[PDB]
Amino acid sequence: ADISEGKQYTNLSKPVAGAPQVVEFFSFYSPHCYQFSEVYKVNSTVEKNVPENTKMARYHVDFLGPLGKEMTRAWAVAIALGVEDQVSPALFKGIQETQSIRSVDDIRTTFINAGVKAEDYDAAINSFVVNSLVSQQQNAVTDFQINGVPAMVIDGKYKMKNDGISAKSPEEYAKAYSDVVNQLLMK
Repeated sequence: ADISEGKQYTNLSKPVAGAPQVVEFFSFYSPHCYQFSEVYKVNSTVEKNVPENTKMARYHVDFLGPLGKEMTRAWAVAIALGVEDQVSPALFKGIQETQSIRSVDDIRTTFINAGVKAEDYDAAINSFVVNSLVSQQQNAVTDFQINGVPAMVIDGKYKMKNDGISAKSPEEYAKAYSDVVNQLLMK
């Protein structure tokens, strides 16, 4: 049960100070992120089983997809309006399944169809709060040296290896992944 550097996780070369304890990086364009988030519920298993009071964060990355940057801004609006759970399925579906989200306008329509008030979306998208959530995400991707998604970094020091989990099923995988995050947190 004892984890090893290079096996289940790796050390960031340049550790990040003042970082949230668990930072998730994802893309609405990524098949593996879709599976993690929506099919096999890996990140939700991690979130539900960390210690009480663990400081967590979930950021979108710019580097996949035609609308990478724009979707990072939309994710900031989701965080700002508190509608993450509300809109995430529709966004994954629209980007990857029906492939019907192809402009900034489609992104907006997806929020609206998912029950987000148009007036709130339109105000949020140009707010200081959202401006800063955008730079926060972009800067984190750089500072944490994120090259691929999904990716989870613990205490600004340790990066999960998605190919390094010991598991024979999705159910075992979710639990083991969580077990590793928790062991990393106890370092």
